[PDB]
Amino acid sequence: KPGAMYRNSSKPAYTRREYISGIPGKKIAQFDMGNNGAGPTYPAQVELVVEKPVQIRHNALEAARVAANRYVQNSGAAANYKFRIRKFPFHVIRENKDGMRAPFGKPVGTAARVHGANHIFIAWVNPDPNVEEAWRRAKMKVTPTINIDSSPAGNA
Amino acid sequence: ATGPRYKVPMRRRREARTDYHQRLRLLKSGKPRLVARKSNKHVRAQLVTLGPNGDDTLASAHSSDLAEYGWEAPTGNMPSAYLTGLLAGLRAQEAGVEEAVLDIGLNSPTPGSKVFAIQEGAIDAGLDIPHNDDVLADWQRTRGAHIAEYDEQLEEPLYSGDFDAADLPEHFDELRETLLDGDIEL
Amino acid sequence: MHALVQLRGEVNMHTDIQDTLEMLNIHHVNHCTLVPETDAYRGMVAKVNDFVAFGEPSQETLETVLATRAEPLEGDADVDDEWVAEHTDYDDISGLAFALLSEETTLREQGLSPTLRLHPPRGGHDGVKHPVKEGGQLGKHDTEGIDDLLEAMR
Amino acid sequence: PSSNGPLEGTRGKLKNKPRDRGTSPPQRAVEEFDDGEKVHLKIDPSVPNGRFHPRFDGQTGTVEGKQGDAYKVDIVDGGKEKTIIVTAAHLRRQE
Amino acid sequence: FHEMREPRIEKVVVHMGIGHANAEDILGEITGQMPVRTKAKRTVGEFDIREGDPIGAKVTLRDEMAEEFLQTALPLAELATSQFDDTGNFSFGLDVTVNLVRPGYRVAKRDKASRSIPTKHRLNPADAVAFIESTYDVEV
RNA sequence: CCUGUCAAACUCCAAACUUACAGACGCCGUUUGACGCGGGGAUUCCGGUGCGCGGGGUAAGC
RNA sequence: CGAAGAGUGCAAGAGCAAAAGAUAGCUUGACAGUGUUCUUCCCAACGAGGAACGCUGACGCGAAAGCGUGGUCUAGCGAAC
RNA sequence: UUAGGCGGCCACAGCGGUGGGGUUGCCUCCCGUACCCAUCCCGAACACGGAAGAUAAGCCCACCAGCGUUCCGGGGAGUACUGGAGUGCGCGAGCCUCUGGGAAACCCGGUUCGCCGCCACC
Ligand SMILES: [Cl-]
Ligand SMILES: [Mg+2]
Ligand SMILES: [Mg+2]
Ligand code: NA
Ligand code: NA
Ligand SMILES: [Sr+2]
Ligand SMILES: [Sr+2]
Ligand SMILES: [Sr+2]
Ligand SMILES: [Sr+2]
Ligand SMILES: [Sr+2]
Ligand SMILES: [Sr+2]
Ligand SMILES: [Sr+2]
Ligand SMILES: [Sr+2]
Repeated sequence: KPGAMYRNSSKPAYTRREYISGIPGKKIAQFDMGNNGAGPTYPAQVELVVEKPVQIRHNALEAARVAANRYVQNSGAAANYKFRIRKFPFHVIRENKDGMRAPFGKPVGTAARVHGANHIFIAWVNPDPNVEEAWRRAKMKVTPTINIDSSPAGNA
Repeated sequence: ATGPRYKVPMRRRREARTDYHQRLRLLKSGKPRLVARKSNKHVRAQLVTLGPNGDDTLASAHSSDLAEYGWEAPTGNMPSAYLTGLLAGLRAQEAGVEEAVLDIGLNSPTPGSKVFAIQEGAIDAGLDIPHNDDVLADWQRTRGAHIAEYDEQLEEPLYSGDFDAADLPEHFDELRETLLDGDIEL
Repeated sequence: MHALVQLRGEVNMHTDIQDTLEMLNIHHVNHCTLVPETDAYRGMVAKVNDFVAFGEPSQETLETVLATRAEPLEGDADVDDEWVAEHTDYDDISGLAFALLSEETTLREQGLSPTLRLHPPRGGHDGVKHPVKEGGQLGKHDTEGIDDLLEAMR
Repeated sequence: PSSNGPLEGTRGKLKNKPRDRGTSPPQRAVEEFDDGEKVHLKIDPSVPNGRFHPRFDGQTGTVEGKQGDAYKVDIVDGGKEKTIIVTAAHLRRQE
Repeated sequence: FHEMREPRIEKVVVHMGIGHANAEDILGEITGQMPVRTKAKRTVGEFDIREGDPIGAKVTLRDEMAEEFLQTALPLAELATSQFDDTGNFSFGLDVTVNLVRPGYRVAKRDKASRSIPTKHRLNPADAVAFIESTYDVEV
């Protein structure tokens, strides 16, 4: 199904699992990447900031995450970097798949609501920003236009 | 208090001094209360009323001021209790108080009890109080006969020093008599 | 004391807003009213804010408008210094104008129609789709600004 | 509403704030009001009896005599005037 | 200072938790006064398909009845330490529980103006061993 | 301990706002009688649109 | 240690701790007559049904105030002939 | 209030902690079961009778702000949200300006270790 069907916050928050059942698992493999054994004690901290409020399905969350991290293997399988996708897909989404009769939909997926300006991804690295390219690929697979933002780096 | 939601009991509940459930059923009457309280050495009777900022004691008597009328005996017994009830009752009468309802607080409604004697006293003072003669002591005990006959099983004087030797409930008869007519602070 | 002038019609105007204008004695576009500054009145005029032009006028402007537009509570009589003198607690239009501004009286209290029925603004106003700060004619004005308006509607 | 009983949609208004939980003080369950006195109507979550229909919470009526211990309070529901039987526990003097 | 601080024995509860008895007969002989039965809350597979029913009995001894018992009961026991409650209590064994506490205890057992005993007036494991040991026998 | 997130059927908080009653000012009523009461006569119980807030639906001139 | 997460017949939300819960004992108010008010039906007319609150009668328990017009509250209901 | 009784508001009063106080008005702990009354077993409690002892409990007085709570100043924030208006912007979900209101979390510093009523009483 197209992102067109769910990218907008056009429905009330539907996340209570005590009342919703049969929610598909998440396609997002991990939320912590890189040397997650270590702390965010790095020199440079870049982040991908979404420019529009939107709902991002776990479908796109996993494609963007892979697209970025997989590429961040320009540093090495066990390289010296950190990477965190900080949002979780809490919104349960449905699809009415009798025409418009009794059309409440059936759970078909989950998405993460992200407001304009929130950062969806954050990386921590040493002056080794192959990450800015990692996000160019990441922002390439999520609905909104985004802006890559270096948070702590005067090391031009 | 563990946090924001923690519920702290009302103060007088915290202090275990006021049974608010009984207090309510008590106030329903609309009548004043004959608050009967007691201690190890003394007894106290107060006629209390409801007030915008707290209760109002319109009259009252304490076993301590029982002496002022000729009491030379201990102050934590039945005769003392009855008398105090009568003293407070009489004072209540003067103050314009006509009727009341017994408030024994956290005490137990034990037959023959002093709280009940405090009550018989107030009723004899002329105060109209809902009661039950079947739960009141048998008069002779009120006079303190139970204490005299106990001294009969002497071997050693009951009261260390004090007055008498064999005790006198008759002393009680004298005080009840002294109280039922005239005298100051009444 | 503020001068209140309805510049936007009644159609599609919320009813409690139009009801307020009527309580301030204005029932037509271009009619004006002198409302004293009280918490009570302030709430009223704030409610009407988007359909009116208001502000404190100068003694001179208020005098011009009274001379040119004020009317008797009943009748087509001319309100001039002679009229004001022989009918009001005042001696001339100025005295009146001064009392109104100092809020010691009202047009009705002196036997005048509460409203001052103005003429359309000569050379037109700044527009009824934007407030003063945005270049429109709606809302609160400078004493200089409110004067420009009233003079044009003289 | 999905149902139409006396307590439909009363989740919020008939619930005590955690600290107001537990038996309420008897002082106000015994308060005396005079005919003509303006009184605010609000059910006390902790008090079971003497309640009025929840729909009337918020009303400020005029006491007009009593029935037994409960009070008879006049109010105007919309444009219709009704009389409400209500015990002190659920009332507070105005001002 | 002391005296109103020195340990006391407030109750010795001897009980047998069978799960069925006439055991009351012996518990009454070894103690001196009449025993009382104990019901069992909650039902269990071990054939306790009855909630309110006799499972055991007990006896609470206070004052002399308690001492006259401990004088012939303590010799029967052995252990000490790592067998004492935080409240300066200790139980051994038919079970035998000894409840120790300081003079101003009634303040937390009466009806009027109750109050929970301050941790400073609360007896201690050590203070307990002492008192007992300091009375016809040895510790650990 | 630290670290990353949420709620139509969660709430330690908490608006704008809506609402009861009263007072004040305004407006209005006492020859245009208001507010209220009684009686006669209806028509009406396919509505629609914009705006705000919506719930359903990928959406719709749904 | 522990304001309440237990329990209170059953949905859900709400109420309850010297109790509205537990245990024990006693008891039959799950009583008769007749109303007020609200609800049903917001506003605003409409029956059966319901509830809160009175007056009268007769009672139970309690020292007594008092509590009991069924089960803590909101479902468990039916016209004329 | 050199220690009491009944309360109102019901944590600004809770939790925890330090220090002080009793020939006596007192409150207690305390001592004791002939009686009234009591233990489904215990004068533990309840109840009754009483003062040899004590200020260690409680209690009353003075105090500490680590936790919880009430309120206030500063920052967050006139931010978030929002009643009214707009031929203002945006492909659009949506945003903005003007006008009238206006949080919450959190940080920092103060406050708070109850206040008040009636009766009694060296
Ligand atoms: Cl007492
Ligand atoms: Mg004219
Ligand atoms: Mg000390
Ligand atoms: Na309450
Ligand atoms: Na002390
Ligand atoms: Sr929608
Ligand atoms: Sr078809
Ligand atoms: Sr994109
Ligand atoms: Sr509304
Ligand atoms: Sr009931
Ligand atoms: Sr004893
Ligand atoms: Sr498009
Ligand atoms: Sr402001």
